[PDB]
Amino acid sequence: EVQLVESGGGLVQPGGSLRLSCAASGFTFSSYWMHWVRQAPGKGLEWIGEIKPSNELTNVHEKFKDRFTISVDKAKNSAYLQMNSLRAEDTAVYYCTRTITTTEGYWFFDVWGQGTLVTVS
Amino acid sequence: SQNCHNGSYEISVLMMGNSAFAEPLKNLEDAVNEGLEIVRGRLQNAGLNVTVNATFMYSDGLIHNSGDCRSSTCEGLDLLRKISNAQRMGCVLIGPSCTYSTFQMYLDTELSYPMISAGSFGLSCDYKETLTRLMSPARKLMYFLVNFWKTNDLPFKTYSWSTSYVYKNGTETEDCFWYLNALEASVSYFSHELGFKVVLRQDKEFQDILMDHNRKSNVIIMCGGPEFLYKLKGDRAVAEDIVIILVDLFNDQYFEDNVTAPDYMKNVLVLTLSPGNSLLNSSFSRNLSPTKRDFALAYLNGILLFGHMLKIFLENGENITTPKFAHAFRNLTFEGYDGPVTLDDWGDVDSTMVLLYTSVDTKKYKVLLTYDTHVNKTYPVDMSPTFTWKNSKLPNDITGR
Amino acid sequence: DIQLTQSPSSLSASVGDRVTITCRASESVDYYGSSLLQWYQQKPGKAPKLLIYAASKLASGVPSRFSGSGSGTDFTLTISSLQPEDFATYYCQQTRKAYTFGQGTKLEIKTGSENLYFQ
Ligand SMILES: *[C@@H]1O[C@H](CO)[C@@H](O[C@@H]2O[C@H](CO)[C@@H](O[C@@H]3O[C@H](CO)[C@@H](O)[C@H](O)[C@H]3NC(C)=O)[C@H](O)[C@H]2NC(C)=O)[C@H](O)[C@H]1NC(C)=O
Repeated sequence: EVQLVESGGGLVQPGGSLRLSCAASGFTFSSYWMHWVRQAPGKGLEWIGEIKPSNELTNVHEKFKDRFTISVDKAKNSAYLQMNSLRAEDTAVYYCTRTITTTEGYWFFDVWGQGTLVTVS
Repeated sequence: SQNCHNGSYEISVLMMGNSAFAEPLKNLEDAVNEGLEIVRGRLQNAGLNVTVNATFMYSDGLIHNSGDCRSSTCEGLDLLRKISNAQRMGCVLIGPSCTYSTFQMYLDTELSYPMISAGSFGLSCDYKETLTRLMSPARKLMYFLVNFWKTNDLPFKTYSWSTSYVYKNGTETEDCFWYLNALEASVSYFSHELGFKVVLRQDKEFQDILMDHNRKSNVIIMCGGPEFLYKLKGDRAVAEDIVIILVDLFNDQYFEDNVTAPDYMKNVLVLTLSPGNSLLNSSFSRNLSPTKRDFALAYLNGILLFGHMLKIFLENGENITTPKFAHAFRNLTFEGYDGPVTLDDWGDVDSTMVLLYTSVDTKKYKVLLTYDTHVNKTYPVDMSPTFTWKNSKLPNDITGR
Repeated sequence: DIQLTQSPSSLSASVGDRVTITCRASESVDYYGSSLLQWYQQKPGKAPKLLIYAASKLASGVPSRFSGSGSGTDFTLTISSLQPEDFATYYCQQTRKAYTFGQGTKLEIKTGSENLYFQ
């Protein structure tokens, strides 16, 4: 079974840093692009960025590029989200997800992590 | 495997733009349509009740391929543009370029879609397994020049040449740019077979060498028309022992009876292709007139080559989706528009090349020698030419001190 | 970024009813005849789950009562014969330019004497 397990969430003071982990199970990690998506009340869902584990090519959205960093540990089959200079606006439920391409060439998020809450106060 | 089935044969025609040929794609479209009518006639006459239609995939994009991918989305988008193109693509792809189609040449498609290019002069296209070139590649021009340079057994050419100047300013036509690029490239057969070779990039550099008694070579190779040489040379005189090899492969003006030579094309040897065995006849040949007559002609012969291969494969009784069809566009002589068109083992158009000279007595262009690219052999035509040079013989490659 | 606006913000219906949720894009999400629009169902407590992809294609295992429609900038998710299990928070998602989601529509309701709201 394809699975994504998250950890590292909790309380952080403003200006502080936090590292999230996306442990993966039951698949070829290098092949699928790993993404980080946050969810805050009245903010719906928000895409942070992505990483191709095969060549470690990262693509973080312009809004988070300055303080958010996405990395992978190929040996541990895991993706990570390093968040720096955290503010009250970063208080959200963080998710790790993967994109799958169908036979017809359509790509989307299929499997998601259980989610981990990050609180900034 | 959708547009190449039982009595349904489709030809994918790429009509790009802002290349050498930005010329009304209507002309090119009219050439393709004329070719289709001959093919339909040929197949109906062979007793084959099949339909041949053409999908005109107009582009004029010159977009960057999958090599550059900013993100994952980029890749996914590339793959979706690919599948759409693959489903619409037919039996054969007739187009003007070479390698943007090569990341998608390895996509399944119809087992490396037989590609027929009416261009792709560059050395980068040499030896490609599914590529057919219906216009003389730079490789064939290079083979002629090396063979001609080594020749020292002719009564007019008594020296083996080893030195040359290659004029290239960067304002030439696409064909000329690639031909001069092949002579410029260090890895080329010409460069390997040349002990002294210097590329002249400025108009002043060329002009200064025409008079310099201390020059390292008497031979200058350039591409373009006689009007280009006149503007470049100007009122400046040319040293009595200088040979200018003007590469103008797609100009039939030299074979017209009313043509007198200018008085500057006297120390000039013109390398052109054998005149179209038939010229100035059809209504459409009368209105399409530059070297683009030959550009459009390849497009027409491309349809005829497909029609010839379609008949053959169906006669024997095989399929077209086979990778065989794809790798079966070489070592053949098919029936073109103006005559028989022969393709070598690599799928390139063999041609007869003609080296012309200005006769001092008549002031007319005369055939000095011919070069068959199929057998890679030179045949002398005029054994006693009337040159401007001493004793009516080609001077030595180095300055005779 | 391609902004996705959903309508309504929240809606209520009974078990067996036919419901419609609309998604409007700031710019066309189409590419070579395909509309790169997805429909995700986020059940309370759980993580987003794909229902519809490529504007109308049903994901593996998703019931036939869910259906997607539309092109360019306007899209519609239709849930016919609503079942109690189809009462979560629905979202639209586009893949044309990077990845963006709609604000979300909430299907909170009345079943019988059992009422399943959201707040
Ligand atoms: C006159 O005729 C020939 C073509 O009309 C020229 O051909 C040389 O032979 C081969 C092609 O016919 C090329 O060589 C290699 O052949 C192997 C065969 O299995 C291919 O895989 C290779 O890809 C191809 N070479 C490479 C390293 O890619 C030759 O390269 C081609 N010649 C040259 C110099 O390029 C003859 O050159 C030409 N004249 C004479 C007298 O040689």
